[PDB]
Amino acid sequence: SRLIFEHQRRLTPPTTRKGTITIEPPPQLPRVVPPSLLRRVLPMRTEEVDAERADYLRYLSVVRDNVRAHAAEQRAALEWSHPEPEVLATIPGTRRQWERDPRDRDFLVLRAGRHDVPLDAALKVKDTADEIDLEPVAHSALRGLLDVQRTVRDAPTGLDVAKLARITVIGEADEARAAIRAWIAQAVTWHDPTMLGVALAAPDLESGDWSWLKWLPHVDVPNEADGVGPARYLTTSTAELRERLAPALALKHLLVVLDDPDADPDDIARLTGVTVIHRTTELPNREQYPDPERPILRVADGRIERWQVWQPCVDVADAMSAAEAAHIARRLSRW
Amino acid sequence: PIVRVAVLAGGRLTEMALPSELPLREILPAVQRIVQVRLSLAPIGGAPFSLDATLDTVGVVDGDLLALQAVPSGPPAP
Amino acid sequence: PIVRVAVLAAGDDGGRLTEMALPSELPLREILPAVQRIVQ
Repeated sequence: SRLIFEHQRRLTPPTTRKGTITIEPPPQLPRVVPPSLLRRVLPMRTEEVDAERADYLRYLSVVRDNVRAHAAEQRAALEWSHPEPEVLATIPGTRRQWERDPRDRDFLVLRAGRHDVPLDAALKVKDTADEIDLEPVAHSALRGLLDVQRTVRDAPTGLDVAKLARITVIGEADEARAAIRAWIAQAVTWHDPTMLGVALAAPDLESGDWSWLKWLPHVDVPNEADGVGPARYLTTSTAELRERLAPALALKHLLVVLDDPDADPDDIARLTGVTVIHRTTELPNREQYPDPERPILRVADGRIERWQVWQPCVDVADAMSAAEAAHIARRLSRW
Repeated sequence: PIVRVAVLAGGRLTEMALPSELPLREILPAVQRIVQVRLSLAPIGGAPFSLDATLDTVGVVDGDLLALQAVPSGPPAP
Repeated sequence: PIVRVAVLAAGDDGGRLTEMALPSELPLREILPAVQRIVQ
């Protein structure tokens, strides 16, 4: 029925030299004596301090170039490991499909869009002064540097799921199912179908809606045919999906999604990593400062605005379409 | 033993499962009653298959695109 | 209602041109696998 895949090694994109770039503090406002016309009318004065200013600014330029190289490495890696939700149509073929392993820094991380990643490198200066006054035209430059070259511009974000255990989106219907299908495909595509599992419950499953999990062998079961479908956990009842997963519930990671806002949300959990996803109708208003785990997510036009006290947390969201996911499943069912 | 393929009508491709080693004289009414002169199955922009060929020898596997169009007058158009 | 078109792709050394006949009224999102398999 299906072909065979062999565990060819993963390729390595050049990682980050995650060190501690250090910057020398500027000079210390050298005291300038009065010009004194008497000894200035013949035809440690400004010339020397200007020379020193120029030297420090040159040094600063060099450091800026180096940190930009580091930023280039970082964006290169992050683009390599979370491509845009169209290239993934071509990935199921080549030797990079199950290229994610539990030893690798990117594991069970699900891309959702592009915004400012804070440049994991250090950027620490060794300031040792007790409010001594530093030269104005150097300190100004260093300060104006340490704020714009510290955060990478729009970069592939990460909605990691290895330490969330619950995701609950809020907002319009299909805008939600978009980001959901998006990162759920991005998840299944990179990791061995023998390593992580997914579950579904929805009323109109086979209508161009959640049907598309048909050809999915990530939703599979061990030792069961179900006639045509791998496991076809794809259902409409909640506790029924639980029972279909009750033996599978026990590490193969589990990803249970629920297109139903009602029908007893939070009824399996609340375990040790098995993640639940549930689209909700409406929000809490005074949540007790939601834990970074099991958080709240609102879907704007192109934002995925987190819930904190609105901290958009994504400025351009990654959205998928239904038919695209359909063609994804179709292509991937081959190997 | 069974393969689920994307079968075309005039679009509205269907999601159907078919045997692996069966002649097509019987799938042709099967597909004419599932999604819908003689037709035949083929890959998109690929030469139609022999109506008594087997789906496992001509190389059809889960995820493929199988179409419904009339039968040519013999040459394969290489 | 198929149509008969010619396609061009030049990435390795020059290119390759060869005709085809692809069914109309369907999203290219599914033909692209075939035409990629052909000329490459």
